[PDB]
Amino acid sequence: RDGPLVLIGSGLSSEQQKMLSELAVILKAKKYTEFDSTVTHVVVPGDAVQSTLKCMLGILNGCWILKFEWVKACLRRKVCEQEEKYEIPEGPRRSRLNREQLLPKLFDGCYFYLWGTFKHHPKDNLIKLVTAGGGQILSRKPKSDVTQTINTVAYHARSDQRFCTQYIIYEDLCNYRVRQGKVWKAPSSWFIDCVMSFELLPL
Repeated sequence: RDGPLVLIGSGLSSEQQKMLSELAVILKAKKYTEFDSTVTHVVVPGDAVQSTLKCMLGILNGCWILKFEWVKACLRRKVCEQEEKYEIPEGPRRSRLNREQLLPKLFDGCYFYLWGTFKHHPKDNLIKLVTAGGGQILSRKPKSDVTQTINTVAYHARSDQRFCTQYIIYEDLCNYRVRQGKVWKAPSSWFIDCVMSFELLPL
């Protein structure tokens, strides 16, 4: 049997947030305001999925990512309603079936060096996401000592990305030869897009 649900809201209204907490006590579960691996459900306000850290952490966690009409229906009925109808399609579903099937994490076998400055999605956010996605953080800019001898494969790679698993992530002007050796150059937008689609996208 399942543990009690652990819910969280992302980009929710103030009313929607009151409504959500009213469900938690009714469904006899916790509601959180900060994301944790124990979170079962992430509720978004609309239908589009949000590029917030919580929604992203939830996708990598294989959580239900559901429209707010789910909470409405739950309060309306005072039951846990079945989630699929409210699930946000594409990446979140993909990720949840990956979790349910015990398949490896999105960035499994991959390594990431975060180069330069990050405004849009800060650096600490990126670190959290590489770690939540089963990826590893390179503390040094990859050149050719450890670089060739890294011999992992990436499950979610289609592709040279299967076995060239190291990434220099940038936001700033990075002129270039997208791959040199086992190391790719990729903008953070590519990384974010991977997470939102639950996909190791081609470069």
